[PDB]
Amino acid sequence: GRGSEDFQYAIDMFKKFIEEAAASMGPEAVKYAKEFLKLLKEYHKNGINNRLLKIALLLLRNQKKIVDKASQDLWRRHPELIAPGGIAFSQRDRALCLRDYGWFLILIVMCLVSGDKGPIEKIGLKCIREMYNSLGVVPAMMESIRCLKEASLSLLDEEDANETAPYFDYIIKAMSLEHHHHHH
Ligand SMILES: C=CC1=C(C)C(Cc2[nH]c(Cc3[nH]c(CC4=NC(=O)[C@H](C)[C@H]4C=C)c(C)c3CCC(=O)O)c(CCC(=O)O)c2C)=NC1=O
Ligand code: NA
Ligand code: NA
Repeated sequence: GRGSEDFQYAIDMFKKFIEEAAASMGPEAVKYAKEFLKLLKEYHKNGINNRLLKIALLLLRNQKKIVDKASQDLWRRHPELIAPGGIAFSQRDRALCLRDYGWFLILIVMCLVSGDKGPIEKIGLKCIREMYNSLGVVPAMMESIRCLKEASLSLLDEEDANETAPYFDYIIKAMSLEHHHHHH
C-alpha cells in the first residue's frame, strides 16, 4: 500500500488499473485509457484543477477502505451473494467482486479528474455488459454500486459528494438498464 498527494500518484494508479484490467476491458478500452492518461498529463503540463485532483486523491488513497466498507454493506443487505449458490460465495468470486469494486472506483476517479463521464461511457458500459455475460441477472447486483457510492461519498463533504455523486448515479442507471434489458 502507498498513498501520496501528488499528480504522479494518480497517474500511477491509472497505469496500475490499465495494466490490471487490460485483459478484462479489451483492447479498445486500453487504447481509450492510454489516450486519456496522455491527455491528462498533457493538460497537467498547463496546470490542473486542484479541487478535482484533491477529491480524486482522497478517493484513490482510500480505495481499499471504500471497497471493504461497500462489500460489507452489500453482504449484509444481501447475504445470498456470499451464501452457497451465490455469485460471491467462492473465495475467488468474492475477490473478483472486490477487484471490480476497486476498478469501478478508478473509473469514478477518472471521471472526477476529467469532469466528464466519458470514461464511464466508453469503458464502464462495455464492462457492465461483459460482466453480465459472465454473471447473469442477479437482483442483488443493483445494490452493489449503491454501497460503493454510500461508501465513497461518506468520505467527502456535501460539495465534494455533490461533485462525485453524478458518476455513481450514471453507473447505477446503466447497470439497471443492462440488468432488466439484458435478455431482450
Ligand atoms: C458485487 C458484485 C460483483 C462481483 C461478485 C464480481 C466478481 C466477478 N467478476 C467477473 C468477471 C468480470 N468483471 C468485470 C467488470 C470489470 N472489468 C473491467 O475491465 C472493468 C474495469 C471492471 C468493471 C468496470 C468484467 C468486464 C468481467 C468479465 C470477465 C473478466 O473479468 O475479464 C466474474 C465472472 C467470473 C467468471 O465466470 O469467469 C465474477 C464472479 N464483480 C462485481 O462487480
Ligand atoms: Na446470488
Ligand atoms: Na460461488
